[PDB]
Amino acid sequence: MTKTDIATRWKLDPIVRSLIDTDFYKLLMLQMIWKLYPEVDATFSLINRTKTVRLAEEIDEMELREQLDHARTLRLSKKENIWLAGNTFYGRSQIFEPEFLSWLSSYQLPEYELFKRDGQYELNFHGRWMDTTLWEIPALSIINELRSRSAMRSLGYFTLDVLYARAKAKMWEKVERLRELPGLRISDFGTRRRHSFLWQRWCVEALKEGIGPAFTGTSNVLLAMDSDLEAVGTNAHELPMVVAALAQTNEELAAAPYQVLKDWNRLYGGNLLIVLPDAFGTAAFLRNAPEWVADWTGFRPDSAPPIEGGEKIIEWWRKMGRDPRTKMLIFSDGLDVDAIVDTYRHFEGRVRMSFGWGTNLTNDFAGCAPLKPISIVCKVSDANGRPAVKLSDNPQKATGDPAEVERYLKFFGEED
Amino acid sequence: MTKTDIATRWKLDPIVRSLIDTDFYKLLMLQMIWKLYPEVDATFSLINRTKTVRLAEEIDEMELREQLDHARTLRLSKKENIWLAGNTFYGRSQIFEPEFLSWLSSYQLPEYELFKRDGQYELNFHGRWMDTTLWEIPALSIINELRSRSAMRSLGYFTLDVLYARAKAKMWEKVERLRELPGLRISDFGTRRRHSFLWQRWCVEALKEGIGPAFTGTSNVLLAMDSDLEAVGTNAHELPMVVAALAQTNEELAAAPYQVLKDWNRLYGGNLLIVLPDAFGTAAFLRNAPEWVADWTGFRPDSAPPIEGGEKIIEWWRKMGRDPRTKMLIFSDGLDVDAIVDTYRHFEGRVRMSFGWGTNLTNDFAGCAPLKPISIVCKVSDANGRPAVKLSDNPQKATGDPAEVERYLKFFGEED
Repeated sequence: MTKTDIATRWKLDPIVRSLIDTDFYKLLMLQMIWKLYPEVDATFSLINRTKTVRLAEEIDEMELREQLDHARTLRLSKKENIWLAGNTFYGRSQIFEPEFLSWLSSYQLPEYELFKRDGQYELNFHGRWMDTTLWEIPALSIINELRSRSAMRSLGYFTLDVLYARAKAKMWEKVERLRELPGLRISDFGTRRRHSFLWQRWCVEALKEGIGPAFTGTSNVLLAMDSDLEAVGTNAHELPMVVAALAQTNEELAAAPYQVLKDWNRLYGGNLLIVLPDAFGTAAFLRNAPEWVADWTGFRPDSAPPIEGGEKIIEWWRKMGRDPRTKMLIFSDGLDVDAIVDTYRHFEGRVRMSFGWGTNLTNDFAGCAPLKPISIVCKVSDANGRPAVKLSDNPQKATGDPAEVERYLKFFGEED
Repeated sequence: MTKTDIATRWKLDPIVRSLIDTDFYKLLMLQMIWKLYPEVDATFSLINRTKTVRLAEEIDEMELREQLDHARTLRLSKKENIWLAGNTFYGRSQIFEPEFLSWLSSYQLPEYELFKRDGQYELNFHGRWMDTTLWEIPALSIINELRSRSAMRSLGYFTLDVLYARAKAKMWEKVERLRELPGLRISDFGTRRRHSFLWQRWCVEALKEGIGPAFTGTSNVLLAMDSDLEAVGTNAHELPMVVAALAQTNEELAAAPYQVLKDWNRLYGGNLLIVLPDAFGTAAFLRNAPEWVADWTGFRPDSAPPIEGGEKIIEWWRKMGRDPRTKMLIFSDGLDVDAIVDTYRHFEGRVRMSFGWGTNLTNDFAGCAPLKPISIVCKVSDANGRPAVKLSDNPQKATGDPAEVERYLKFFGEED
């Protein structure tokens, strides 16, 4: 299957298939930005947190230009356009305005800034927030599949067969474990760090085939269209990070975590009403949350330990008089299977749960060779020329301009 | 590589792809039926209008029943549903109401009656008009492709490879001839009599590459959807054949040929206003026919020769003072390249032309081998009770009860 293709790879072998070969959350955010913040500028920057061991030494610069440049030639196909307008997404129709789809029909990834620096690549995307946000996933994809490709370059047909066979076996074992929890609800979130498109596709097919109803879909829009699965995702920290950087006063900065919910609710409802509160600390978030936040459908404890984070949300729901059995907790992050089973077994019957399976699903070839990790990202660095920042539930793991981080930390505070 | 496919083809190898692997006009008609004649019953009968050549000796009955059975297993796919709702057809958006599509989303082919006799197969589909109409095409494609597989079951890799190779060269040489008339407009219309699904797909691709802009589309909606081509088609004889057999008053009958136009024009308009006169003889149709028939976009002479039938309909507009240069004639009655070329040069610049290329396009292997084609149909037999009849524009090729055939003949008359 896939082991045969790698070997068979003459022309360019494009990593990014189409403009919708990205995560669903990116499309919902894009429409919100297009509608409510079309004048805002936002820079996105690629960052290799694993300074150890270069990257400009594993990926030919020109191969990089080739893939990135190809991605810039992509356009919404006729069928993709029709599918976005007529398909049902979170049980709702027309979440995508015809006007917005029209704008998207002519959109194309914009210019980028690339340069080598200490065996590392500096990749930045400048311009209107609505023109740069879609660059994030594609860029990480191109880099990831290029590292994997380049690695397996030497490998011979036979070696590849053993490599992929052992990875399928490693993947399927995890399925047999999850298969033991029928009430489990899990979806795919591995586009961003996939070992490659084809492999992600195989993984997604193995999930639906192996746990049936327990598998609620994939966040990869192209794959959801191609195999008739539900597209999954709501929003990311990008939202709060930017609206917070747009704030000029204390009143505005304090309001920004809640202002994003208002903007989000102007376009979406129902099951899309999921709160992501850890950007500037969940404790600070819940303590200053307007009561109406308690009526949203669920929460996403993203940066804290699953159990501790979940219980914090539940305690708040009790405080507000809401029944947590009616609410949902969406765990995503990089949880491995053990985290998923222990988390599930712990909260079962007390609240609704949903799990996101990312890196650990779409990129676990660890001992499958007869190979490196790489903590790579492409977050928002600034908005309208001011530093975008993220002080998660673990302040020490903050993101962005150190001085700004300090300002936010001092402003929002941090749990003991 | 249709050859490699044939030899390498254990379980059932289904011929009918999906519910939309049919002619577009069938879906337009079906809707009209679903909205104007939902209670009327109509039977369809497969008839091999060829004494010589016994299909029972070529096609295995059990195989046939398998193909037929699998077909009624098919349902609209999630994507076909969305595509039919959001794609733009003859210039209009959502030509298919949500009500109708919700119905078709549940539809499945009814039961059939297969009887063996005198070396031939008898196939009848009973039920409501709207429940049998879709059997026509699928049935024809099943028999015809079974004929082909049956005739190639004893070939063998190389023998098959030469056969197709020469079939392709044959096709392409025809393409070469047609690209000489950059002004011709030709569309694919060979679904019911295609040598096979893959072959048709190849012929449409070659036609698209060869004459470029001269190629206007395909009547096969599945192909239209897969290749982003325009779906082509209007209405067929089964409309006036049923509104006739349903008539009772000697007056009601004489108003049958025009009642259909009144109905069709109530759901459709624009370029879909193509008159299909030969039903009970063009001349008769024209002698009467309300003034407004002359406001339609064009005619489709189906039973008379191209030139003869064309002038006949043009000399009508003339007297009706309507300018023929703004109208259209559509010649889709199984013509060959010469017929297309000869007919084109004859009417050039005098009127708008459109050619429907069927059998000769998708089933021409004449001398490509390193079985003899037959004339089979599956028209309307009866409606609610009364027998259905087709007094075409050539009494020697009528259809239905020979008795009722003479009544209609006597009621409408005859030209030559």
